[PDB]
Amino acid sequence: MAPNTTEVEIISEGDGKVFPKVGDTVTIHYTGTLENGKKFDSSRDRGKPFQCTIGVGHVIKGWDIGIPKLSVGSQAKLTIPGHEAYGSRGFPGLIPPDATLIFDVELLGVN
Amino acid sequence: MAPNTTEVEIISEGDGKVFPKVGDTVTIHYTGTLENGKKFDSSRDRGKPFQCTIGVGHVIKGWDIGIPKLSVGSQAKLTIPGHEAYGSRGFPGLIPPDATLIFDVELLGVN
Repeated sequence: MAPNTTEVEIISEGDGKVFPKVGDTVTIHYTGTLENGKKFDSSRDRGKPFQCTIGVGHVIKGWDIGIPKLSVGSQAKLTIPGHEAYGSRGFPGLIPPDATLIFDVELLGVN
Repeated sequence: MAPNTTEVEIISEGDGKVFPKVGDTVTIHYTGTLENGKKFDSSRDRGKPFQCTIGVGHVIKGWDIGIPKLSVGSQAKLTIPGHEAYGSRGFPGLIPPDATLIFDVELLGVN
């Protein structure tokens, strides 16, 4: 029983003032795991926040949905169902078909 | 200058008799690299052929295009442009946006 759509749970509150909007560059730290807790990717392990354009389909749909809910400084958990992640394709070797993904994300900057 | 669409180059010929069709299960070995030769995934490293349904969007588009050209026993190189692979999303940590992917594939079985 995956979610119907991406769930956002803010763990630690950010500044409450600066939120991403469509087309912004976000600088974020993330760790992504499967429902069984197996990690498949983490910017924290690379020692370097990830940077991407939000809201324009340059990241998985669940990120486009959830990351704009965060203010800068927020830490949140995103629970993303398969159809807003990698779907039936998954990612061979790492992510099974139709996998719900769990992302622990920290928003460090908006441009 | 990526290809306009997926290129297939058969390196070693298969049996010339058994080809995948839409909806079949293919059992394949693959190694996938970026244009710079950096490997990002390989079933050969897992010691176990990959199995998937072909022609129904359960794998990247370039595989749906190219794998049905192979007969069982064939070894081929697929050169897949970004828009038939992971597109501008890529796969964070492994595959950059708009990346052309190179797959060395061996078709071991069709069901």
